[PDB]
Amino acid sequence: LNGTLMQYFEWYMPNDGQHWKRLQNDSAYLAEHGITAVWIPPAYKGTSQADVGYGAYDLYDLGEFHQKGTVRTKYGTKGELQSAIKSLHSRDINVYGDVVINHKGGADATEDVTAVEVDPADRNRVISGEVLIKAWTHFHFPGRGSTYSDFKWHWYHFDGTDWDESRKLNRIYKFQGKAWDWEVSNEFGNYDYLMYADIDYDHPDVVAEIKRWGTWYANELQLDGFRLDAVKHIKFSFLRDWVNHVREKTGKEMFTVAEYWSYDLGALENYLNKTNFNHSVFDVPLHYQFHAASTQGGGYDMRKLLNGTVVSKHPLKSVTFVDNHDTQPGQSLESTVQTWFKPLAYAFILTRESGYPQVFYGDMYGTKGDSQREIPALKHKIEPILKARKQYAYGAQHDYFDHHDIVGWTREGDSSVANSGLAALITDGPGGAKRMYVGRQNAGETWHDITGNRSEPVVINSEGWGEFHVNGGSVSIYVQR
Ligand SMILES: [Ca+2]
Ligand SMILES: [Ca+2]
Ligand SMILES: [Ca+2]
Ligand code: NA
Repeated sequence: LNGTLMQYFEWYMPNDGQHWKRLQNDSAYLAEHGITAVWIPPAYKGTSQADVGYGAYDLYDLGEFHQKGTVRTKYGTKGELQSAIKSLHSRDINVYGDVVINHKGGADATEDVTAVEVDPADRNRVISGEVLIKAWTHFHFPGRGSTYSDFKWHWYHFDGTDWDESRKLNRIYKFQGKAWDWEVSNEFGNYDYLMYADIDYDHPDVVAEIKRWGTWYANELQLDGFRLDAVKHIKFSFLRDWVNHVREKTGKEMFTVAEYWSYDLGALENYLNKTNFNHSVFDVPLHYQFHAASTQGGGYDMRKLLNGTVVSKHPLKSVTFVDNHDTQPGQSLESTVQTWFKPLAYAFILTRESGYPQVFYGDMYGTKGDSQREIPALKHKIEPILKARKQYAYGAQHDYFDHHDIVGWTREGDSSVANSGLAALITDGPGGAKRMYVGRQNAGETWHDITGNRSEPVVINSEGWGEFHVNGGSVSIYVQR
């Protein structure tokens, strides 16, 4: 059975505390369409109730304690989340929790700290003498106390910050005696620092504490895996060790995928090598190819889709996706795949043999931002493709990328899955036909377009070939009638 992941959130969902209840109500629907795992947004207390979750204030407050002016997180309470997870597990759906450990935001109080300013363009370069600043670095968790963990954070557990409260100044400050971690992205010289208070992974106590929390988090929510946030800003060797640690302590597989945001395949391959391939990464390069194809009105050379992607070289270490919360309208990395091309992009990630595909909540149900270009609900267009993956995308694959517009691939089917096998065609330009091999064992079968875009069926000839058609700027996926 093919595995399919779903990112279960988008950036602009309402702050109504009903999200965990929604996820629970959706478990039957997800199982029906072949979703086998869900990645949920950060479940711990952020800087305020409305925090999407990346501010990460208290990793041990899963919407359980009265802190930051609220008990629940934006998504609901700990009990509601546990109930949703139980519902998903009852239907054999795995749950991956988001892990935000690059920084900590929303400190309870400031501390006087001696620091120096560094060059934003080259953080290895100090551009000032020592200065006494007031930094938001004291975390004592007034509403939780010592429940679950007595660890308290201070300035010396961090490498730096971007704000001096005493002068109300936004500059990148590195604390006295600290050094940016390595290895991390070399963008801007050293990209250890991103935002809020940056965790110092050179600190022994911090290393031990984040590992301990990881195990606690997995056990408390009975997680099956993780999605790692902003890894290009976190010491690579630490991430490698953290993943191994949690797997060792829980004794579970703990599938893990990391968000290393880079357009460059080279940087992604370096990260994989440095973490000894013990976890996967999102295929960011492929997302940008989809965006480019969708915005070039047919001028994109579709043959490029087979090269320069993580999945092309590391088929078992890539999580493929079309859009996500970073790329949706209104966000800093906005690069949304245009609606007309979106079904074609989904066919590419859902019916091909390599990669672990991920469906976006925003693409299924629409995004709720305030722009005039929000993503509309496309679940009606994606559901047929999810069915194709669940029931038909099995067996040997054959690729036909011999044209700048019309490209396709087939899956011969596998005898262990009744009536499996398919032929997919997509085109970013004018429609047409392509003769493709689907396996001599399918000779004589009548296949039809499960998307409903084409009404005429195709009969497989004696030598296992079929002449398949596709409409302009569209997708057709043929399966046995
Ligand atoms: Ca450090
Ligand atoms: Ca960092
Ligand atoms: Ca083209
Ligand atoms: Na650091």
